Amino acid sequence: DTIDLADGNYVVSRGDGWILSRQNQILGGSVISNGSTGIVGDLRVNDNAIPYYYPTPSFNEEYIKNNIQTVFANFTEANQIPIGFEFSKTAPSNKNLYMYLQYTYIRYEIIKVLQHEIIERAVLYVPSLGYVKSIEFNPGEKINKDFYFLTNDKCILNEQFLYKKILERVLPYSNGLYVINKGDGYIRTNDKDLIGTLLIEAGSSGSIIQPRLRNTTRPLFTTSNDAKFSQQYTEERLKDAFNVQLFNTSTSLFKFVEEAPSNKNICIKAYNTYEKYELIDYQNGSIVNKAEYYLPSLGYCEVTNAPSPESEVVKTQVAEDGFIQNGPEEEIVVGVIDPSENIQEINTAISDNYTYNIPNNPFYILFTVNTTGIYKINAQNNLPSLKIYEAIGSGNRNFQSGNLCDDDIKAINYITGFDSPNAKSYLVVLLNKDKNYYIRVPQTSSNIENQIKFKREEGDLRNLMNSSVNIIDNLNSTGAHYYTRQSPDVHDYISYEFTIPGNFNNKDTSNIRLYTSYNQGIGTLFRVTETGYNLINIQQNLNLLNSTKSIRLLNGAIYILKVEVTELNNYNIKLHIDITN
Amino acid sequence: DTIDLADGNYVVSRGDGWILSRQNQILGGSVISNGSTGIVGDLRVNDNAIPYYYPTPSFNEEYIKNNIQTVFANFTEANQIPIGFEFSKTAPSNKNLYMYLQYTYIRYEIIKVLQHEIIERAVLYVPSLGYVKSIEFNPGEKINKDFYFLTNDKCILNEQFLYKKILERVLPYSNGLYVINKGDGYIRTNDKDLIGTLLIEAGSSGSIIQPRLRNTTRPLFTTSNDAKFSQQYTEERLKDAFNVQLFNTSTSLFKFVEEAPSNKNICIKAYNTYEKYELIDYQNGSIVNKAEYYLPSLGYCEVTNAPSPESEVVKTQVAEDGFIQNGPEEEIVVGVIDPSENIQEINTAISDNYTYNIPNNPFYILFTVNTTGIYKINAQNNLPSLKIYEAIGSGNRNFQSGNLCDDDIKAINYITGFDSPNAKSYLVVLLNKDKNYYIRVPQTSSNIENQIKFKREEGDLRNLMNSSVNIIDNLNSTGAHYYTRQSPDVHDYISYEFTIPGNFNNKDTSNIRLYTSYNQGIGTLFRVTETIDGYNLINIQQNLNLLNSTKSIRLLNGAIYILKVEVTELNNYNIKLHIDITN
Amino acid sequence: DTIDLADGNYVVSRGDGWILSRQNQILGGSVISNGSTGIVGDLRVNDNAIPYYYPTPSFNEEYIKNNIQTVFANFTEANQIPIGFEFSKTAPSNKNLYMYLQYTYIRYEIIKVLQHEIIERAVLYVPSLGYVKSIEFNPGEKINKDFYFLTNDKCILNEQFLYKKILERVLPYSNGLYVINKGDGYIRTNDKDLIGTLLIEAGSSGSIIQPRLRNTTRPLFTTSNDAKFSQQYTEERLKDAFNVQLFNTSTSLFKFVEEAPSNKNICIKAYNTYEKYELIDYQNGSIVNKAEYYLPSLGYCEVTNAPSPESEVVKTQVAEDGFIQNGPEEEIVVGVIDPSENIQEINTAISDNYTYNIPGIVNNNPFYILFTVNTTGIYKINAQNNLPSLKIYEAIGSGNRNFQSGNLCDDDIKAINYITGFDSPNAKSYLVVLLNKDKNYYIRVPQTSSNIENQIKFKREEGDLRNLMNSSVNIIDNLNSTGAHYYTRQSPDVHDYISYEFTIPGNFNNKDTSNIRLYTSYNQGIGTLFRVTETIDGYNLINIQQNLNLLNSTKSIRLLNGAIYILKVEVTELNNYNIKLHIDITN
Ligand SMILES: CC(=O)N[C@H]1[C@H]([C@H](O)[C@H](O)CO)O[C@@](O)(C(=O)O)C[C@@H]1O
Repeated sequence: DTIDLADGNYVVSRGDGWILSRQNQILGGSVISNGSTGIVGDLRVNDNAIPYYYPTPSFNEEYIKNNIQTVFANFTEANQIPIGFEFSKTAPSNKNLYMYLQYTYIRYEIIKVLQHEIIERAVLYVPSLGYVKSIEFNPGEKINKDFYFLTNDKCILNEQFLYKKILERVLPYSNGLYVINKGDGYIRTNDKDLIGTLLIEAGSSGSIIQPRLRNTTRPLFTTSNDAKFSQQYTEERLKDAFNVQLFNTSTSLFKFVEEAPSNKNICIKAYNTYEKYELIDYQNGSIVNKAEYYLPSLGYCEVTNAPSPESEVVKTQVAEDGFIQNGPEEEIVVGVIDPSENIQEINTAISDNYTYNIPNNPFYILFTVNTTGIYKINAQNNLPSLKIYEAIGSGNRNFQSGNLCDDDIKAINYITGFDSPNAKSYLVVLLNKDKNYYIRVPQTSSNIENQIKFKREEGDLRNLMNSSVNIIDNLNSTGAHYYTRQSPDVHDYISYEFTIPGNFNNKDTSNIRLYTSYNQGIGTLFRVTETGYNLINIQQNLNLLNSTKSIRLLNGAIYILKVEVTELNNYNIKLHIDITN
Repeated sequence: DTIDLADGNYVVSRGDGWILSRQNQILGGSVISNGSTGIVGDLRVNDNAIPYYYPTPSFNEEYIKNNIQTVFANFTEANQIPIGFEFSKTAPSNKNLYMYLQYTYIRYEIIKVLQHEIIERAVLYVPSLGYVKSIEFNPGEKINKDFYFLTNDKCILNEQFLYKKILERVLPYSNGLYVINKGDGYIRTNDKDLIGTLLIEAGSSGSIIQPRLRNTTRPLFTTSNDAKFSQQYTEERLKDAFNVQLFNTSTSLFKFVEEAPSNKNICIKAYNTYEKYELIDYQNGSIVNKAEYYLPSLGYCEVTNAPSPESEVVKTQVAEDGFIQNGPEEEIVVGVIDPSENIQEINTAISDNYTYNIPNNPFYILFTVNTTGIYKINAQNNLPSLKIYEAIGSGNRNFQSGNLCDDDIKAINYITGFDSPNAKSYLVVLLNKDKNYYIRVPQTSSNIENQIKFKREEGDLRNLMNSSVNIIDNLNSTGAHYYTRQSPDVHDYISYEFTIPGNFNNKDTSNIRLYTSYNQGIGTLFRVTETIDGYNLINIQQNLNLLNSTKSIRLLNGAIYILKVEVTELNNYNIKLHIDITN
Repeated sequence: DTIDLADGNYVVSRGDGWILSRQNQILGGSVISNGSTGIVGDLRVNDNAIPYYYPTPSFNEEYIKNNIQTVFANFTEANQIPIGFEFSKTAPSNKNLYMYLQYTYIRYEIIKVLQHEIIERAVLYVPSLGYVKSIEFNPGEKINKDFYFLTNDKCILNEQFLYKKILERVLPYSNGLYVINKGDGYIRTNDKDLIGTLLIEAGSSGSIIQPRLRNTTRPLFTTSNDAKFSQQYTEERLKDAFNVQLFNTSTSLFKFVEEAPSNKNICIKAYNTYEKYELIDYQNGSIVNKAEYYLPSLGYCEVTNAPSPESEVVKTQVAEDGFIQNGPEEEIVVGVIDPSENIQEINTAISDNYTYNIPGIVNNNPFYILFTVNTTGIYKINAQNNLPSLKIYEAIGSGNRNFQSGNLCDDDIKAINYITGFDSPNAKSYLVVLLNKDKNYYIRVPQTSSNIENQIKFKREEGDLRNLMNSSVNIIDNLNSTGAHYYTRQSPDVHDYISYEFTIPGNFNNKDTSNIRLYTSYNQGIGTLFRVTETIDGYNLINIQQNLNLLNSTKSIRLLNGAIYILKVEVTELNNYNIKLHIDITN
């Protein structure tokens, strides 16, 4: 026939809901009477789900299968999983109803177009779901032959003609591993995840069913790097983040049931779905490795008013390969222990003071504290810089007074600390007694003993709460200095402890310009009196971006500036300490 | 007791719905509360489908079993296939309900009658489905013992007493095969296909379930001739006709659900059903072989207001073996390719002209045409007579411009042609471009070369469409002539081409009386005037009504005429045209 | 925290309905739209029925498991049997709904308390059922993280705190065996038979399902003596009584469906249940042997308003082990043939007379005689000289099936309704009983230390003896003089009869009398007194006193010396297992 398409070969979906010549009653039917309900159903499986190919000299079976499976639903992978369906009809209160069952199919075609004419067409019918036809009858009644017997193939829904030409944001995340739940109800384009379509006539019911007769599910997986982020590695990380236990099996049942009102015909399309997880290796403000894992989920059901079988068919082009999300928007970001980095434990709940010895690759220390309190945590001479995380949902399970219970959690929430191994720093942090925490100690280039010290702070240092504290040690006589670190998020703090150059006579003073380069924030500056440490507040509410303001500070005296980020413009925060006469 | 039955031994069904003394609560029950619905059910199979025999000296267990199974439902056969049932009850807001399950049974009996007295009685209870009784209750409430505990066997339905004394049409079809769908919802007499009955209490619901826990179905099959129509051959024929694929298995579930109103108890009975196919080998007006295939189908359920468990029991004799149809009237006739006959193909679509060389036995030629048109199809000198069929549902699938696509259809509607050795004919038929067709060439007795000629007709010959034209030769100058052929069906056509005797001079005539003997029909008469691209037809008389017609008409000597007959009344398998000449 | 408990180790149930940190969405969810219904559920078995242990030095996995399973539901045994659950939600017109599935757990704890402080806690999450949360959303719209993601474990129901400290009526029945159905819907205390709990969101539906993927059930049995009443013996008694066949399997399906109103969330608790059977050996007024047999049944569904999860947790001691009946009140008492006693049969239906000869040895064992009669009527039945005393029972449900004119049909029924007769080694009596032609009866002859030849006589009675229908008649034969006399027998039940045939002392001359005081001691009854006259036409009971109120009656009557009277007693107040009749004779 005639067609407005450039010359070439096209794969075509003509839609679901096709029934086949002559094959109407081959499954039998039911006779119900007098207000009773009949429910007839079936299960599309291996042996009753036979595709029927109608090839042509240019388009053989193989060519057809390949071109259809490339663009449309892969019916070979789909056909080992039993999918059920059922229809319900109620008989009138003084009449008999005859209902019979027929398999439906999707019609695919391969067409050759020369000069706006289709000069060859191959057809493939792919098993889909089913259709019930019923009629009310009395003894005697002559019923039209066509109720029982179809002379020519046809669609019980509206036909389609969907074709394809055949050819030939600052993320201030700490460095580490993240698993992100990006939400549910993902399907692929072009009906690749279509289970099937039922036509549910007025005052009847219809169901599409996943009964888990087999448990097999089919996850979808891609990776920027199969050496680091293999499928198995990605599954282990999903396990660490969300305790996903089953990847390619499920016992979880789903089905969709639709009762069509009086005087309305309904179309129910049912789809397989996935829940989309991202596994990212995040370093220095960028994605270094990324894997996508589409976990098999529990379906999507589209209900439309059933259009005419007869309305005109609009030739439409297929979408690009890809995914459509039909579930709600969602982004859950969960850090995970890097399994290449070993976990050491402190079994004693920390009291007031504790010292952990370190005989080397990065590793974690798991620990808890006896009483909620602010803690200073540092290595010896403040090297290396540490990070600390919360084990997520820890501390709600097993407990023992004065000791650690490892409740086995590798989902971690970053609190504070830099990925600057060789920067001097100490952490100051509020630690809740009913949680477990991880210290991360980075890669050291050393032979020496090192120690992590934990000290409950009950003094002024408390006012540096939830802060890493950088120790500046290279303040020259005058001139400009900058210190670049990973920026904390908005409302999160970073702190700098520095000695003004020169000898202390309590009289000699230098001018100090404290400003940031990219990010806005609030500074609180404090004189250190060295009791622990006493902090005298000497400048509040400083506003740091590009600030020109100047303050005079005592030579050889020690100060700490606390910075609350307020504007996150850049992954990095760069503090300047410029000193003059 | 007294009974009005002649002396002898009888098997009796006293019906379904029997419940057994003391065994009320041995399956347990459910307690539901405060708006919740409880659903209790079971599955009748193997171990819980063990009958209870109660023999007497004259009637042992083998004798009870055999006599019961010969006349009523075979309970051994049916035990294999799990049948399910369930009952649903909703507790009212803020009350508690108790619902308990009991199996029901069919009670069979063997009785010996003498001088109108039952002197001996054996009993068999065959497990059927089950029954749930419910009661609302308050804490500490006294319940009647009879609610919980039955002291004597009884029927919860009306009893039956169905007994048996123990001893000691013109088919105008072309020769070939036909499968016929005679409809759905068939059952055997005497409750042989009864699945079961539920009593459903007011304000509750009940279901009978075929869950396909095993897939086995049981077709019923008869044949006149297992040599030719075996079961397997009959099944392949069904496959050819309707693409039937599964004969003794099914994944198709069926279930019946009934909700009793507030004000009455309901009875639901459910039956296994069959769809009935007839396969016939039809030759020269008679059925020569015939098999019946009863394909397992998806059930029948009958819903009655529950009769009173104390209404009058009327003694009734068992019906003859047979089938009742509870589905709607249906007759679908599908011709099928005879598998013993080979298929050849013309691979190029026919346009204006084609000559097919015949490579003997009957065979088919599968072919298509390029553009819907009228075709004249004949063999050399019109011998032998050919037939032509439509492949049903062909042409809607694969297509290639100018060529045949075989969509492998063996289901055929006859269009026209004769089974008639020695009778010269040619076909004139409307062929649609989006169908394939089968020519059938019959058994030929000669070893000379023959060709099938195909010709697109653009002119008058189009007036003969959907008919075969019998060539009649050598009418004599005076008196009676007649020709018997297979009758077309009502509204189909047969044609005759005949030459008036005598020399053509465009003037001399003879008086021609045209009539049929048995069947009624309408005759259109054409005079043939011949050109070198084929015949011109002059319609000289329409609506001649042919049965024993006395009308005559003067026709030109030496001239060729064609009579096209539309059959209007099919009284005889054959039609007989008379040509009686006077003047 | 601080805790008002005494020192020691405790097992604690913190309730069903716990959901776990982070795992909320790992089974997937469903998106439904427009009018459609989504039904999401699962099946709790082996791989997804694995517990999560969080142990401590003092409380290891095995200690936790064992101490929990002792007091609370045994999840290891219940782990084999698939229990199904499903939730159903209907998306409104022109809207989309997302609904996701999460497993629920019972949270159990072992705690060490010292000085009103919990100093150690181990935790066990046992897989229970599941929970489906749903939300309305628009395509492209965000939902808050807390809908999707739980940071800390919590209970979606109200929590509980149920702890246990860990430590390292006259029965007027004839002598014989009885199986008693005490009713249905029994569960054990402390949620030992809890199948699971569903929180059902407003406007949705939830269902708990026993689909019998496995057929196994688990009866509960306890006996006072395993030598007499073993489990096998008790089951065989249940078979005799109610024809119970399957004790530890079932193909019987049950499921509960609960639809929550538009307005409130609902909580459904499903339980396995049992039917309580008592097997007793009853002798001279006392239960001498007893078994209890809890036969697995078809469950119990309790529907309650979903209590707030933020509800005040009140620390409560567990109940003692035992049972709670949720089904309706029921007591069905079925006598059973004692299998230690032999059954003889009279194969011919009895007509108007029959004699059945009984042999004697030094020590005759008790035995039964199964028989039937040809004509409905009243029968007199006794041994020779009315010794020993006999009992008669009806075979329950007999006579409804196989039949052969004139013969007994043994329809094999060991379930028996006591009609009348005494267990009294020393009492002479005969029986007077309405027998139905369409029924089998059993006579029980007791153990007799006699070795004499005896016979059981059966006689159809059409005269006055019918006034005594359904009683035993005690032959008193020691009224040898003036003086106090009493006679202790098993009391009939209320509205049943006991009779007494007695001869006044002295020579008969139709004139002489002595004074007779008739009364009972413990039970009230109504007496009818007849003179027995034996004339040419035959025998007659002459009614001489009616509606005599016997309990401590001070009425006295003059009765003829050497004449025979019969006192029929209808028991009206069953105060005592025995009825004590006095016959005090003065001049
Ligand atoms: C001897 C007498 O007058 N009465 C006695 C009776 C009878 O001898 C028997 O019961 C007859 O069967 O026996 C008793 O045990 C009793 O029944 O309480 C004690 C009572 O003193």
